[PDB]
Amino acid sequence: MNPKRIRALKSGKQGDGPVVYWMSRDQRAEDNWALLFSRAIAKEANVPVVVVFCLTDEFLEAGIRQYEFMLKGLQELEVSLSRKKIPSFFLRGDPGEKISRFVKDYNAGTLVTDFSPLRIKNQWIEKVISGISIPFFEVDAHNVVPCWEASQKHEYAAHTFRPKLYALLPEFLEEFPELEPNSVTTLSDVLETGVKALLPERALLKNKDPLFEPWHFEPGEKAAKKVMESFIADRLDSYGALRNDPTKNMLSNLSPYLHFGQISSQRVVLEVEKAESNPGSKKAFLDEILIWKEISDNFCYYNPGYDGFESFPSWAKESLNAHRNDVRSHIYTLEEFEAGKTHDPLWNASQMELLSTGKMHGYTRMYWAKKILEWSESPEKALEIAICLNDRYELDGRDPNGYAGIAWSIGGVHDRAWGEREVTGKIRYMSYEGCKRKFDVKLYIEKY
Ligand SMILES: Cc1cc2nc3c(=O)[nH]c(=O)nc-3n(C[C@H](O)[C@H](O)[C@H](O)COP(=O)(O)OP(=O)(O)OC[C@H]3O[C@@H](n4cnc5c(N)ncnc54)[C@H](O)[C@@H]3O)c2cc1C
Ligand code: NA
Repeated sequence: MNPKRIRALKSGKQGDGPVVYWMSRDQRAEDNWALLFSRAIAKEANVPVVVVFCLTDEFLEAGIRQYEFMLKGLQELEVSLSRKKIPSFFLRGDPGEKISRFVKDYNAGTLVTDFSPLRIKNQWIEKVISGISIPFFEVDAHNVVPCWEASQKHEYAAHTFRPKLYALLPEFLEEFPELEPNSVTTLSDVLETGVKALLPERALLKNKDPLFEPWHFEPGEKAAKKVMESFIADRLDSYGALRNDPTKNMLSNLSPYLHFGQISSQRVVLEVEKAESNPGSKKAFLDEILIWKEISDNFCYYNPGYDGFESFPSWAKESLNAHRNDVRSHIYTLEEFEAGKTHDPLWNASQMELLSTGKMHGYTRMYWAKKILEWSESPEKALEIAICLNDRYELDGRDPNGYAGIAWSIGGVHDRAWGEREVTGKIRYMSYEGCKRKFDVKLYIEKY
């Protein structure tokens, strides 16, 4: 149990009651670091361990596709904690007052939470810190190597981040010890009154039919593992060659589970490394889930304006500035972008998959975002529209990987300089003709 995963947020007088785990990002009972040290603090100090979840008031900022996915997984989570004699308490409201009152009411001893580099998580931390006197600990339960330990600076490329991370797997890539149960110590209602609030804003087709199709991804910790096992057994070997083909379902399809923390990324890395497949296919998968996933946490942790034009590289910021008011071929508003009413059928098909399935293919996720920069009056508007569409309709949205992906597509973050072109500038360019030579585009639009 490496202590480098644990960092101190506020020092105080150790309390008396149960050690409270404030779960935010890693919604799982197994392979969850944050629970293990919470039990370790509960084992080496002889106190009960409890888990507290906050149903915040920003859920209406998204759709019912994310709300119902998260609550269904929470339903499975709390029955797994009951089997370990670990009670789970769910609060409705802003964590700044909910967490502080819970600690005082239950006389909690030490408060522990998992790590998330998002601005919203930080906002909740400051309010909680000012309202509590018990020790406050935080742990990186989402990354194989701690975000502050992989690097203490913003990495400008995957070229420089890869050797740094790859030098610390032997230190941190280790197996998970079993969850020790406590010695001795409704979700359906909140879901019902919840969806009744997001119902009038549900995405719909013309006549009356909701566009979302919820049978593609079953939520829950148990369902996440089955997706992982199916990916290793059936899609690992062909991943390297079929990574960039949207017409084939050769991806791991684990992003909604990883974003909600229903499955640990370290468990995925452990199973894939022990699995035997094509070496190029394996190295391609490990790069995506280790290098590119954890560099997004670094990007958001060391760039406060990660969702702004200020976080772009200097070469890119100058390049788009020289091409700021170049006469755009098309200019589409947010609603035209949202409903999929552009002149590009390939982009329209990408939005259709986003609207219907809630998870758009990774290769088209790069064409989709970069094309917004083409048909936006300014790069700031383009960054804006991409974030709004991503965080609203993506099951894996509102994630550090999302903002790093948008920054990569629009601002060239973690990329390099390419051929200068109008409007887009020096940013990497993806053309519709270029996609025709890479995969069968006609099949993509036909399906969506
Ligand atoms: C504009 C944009 C928005 C995105 N939105 C999200 C998002 O909200 N949440 C999210 O987790 N990923 C996001 N992605 C990153 C990437 O598209 C997804 O990781 C990947 O498509 C998820 O599908 P997968 O896990 O089934 O495929 P896989 O090829 O299997 O990827 C496996 C894991 O690696 C991660 N990953 C894969 N590609 C990237 C990448 N370019 N950057 C960072 N991580 C990656 C994902 O965590 C993923 O689960 C976004 C990428 C871009 C360019
Ligand atoms: Na906005």
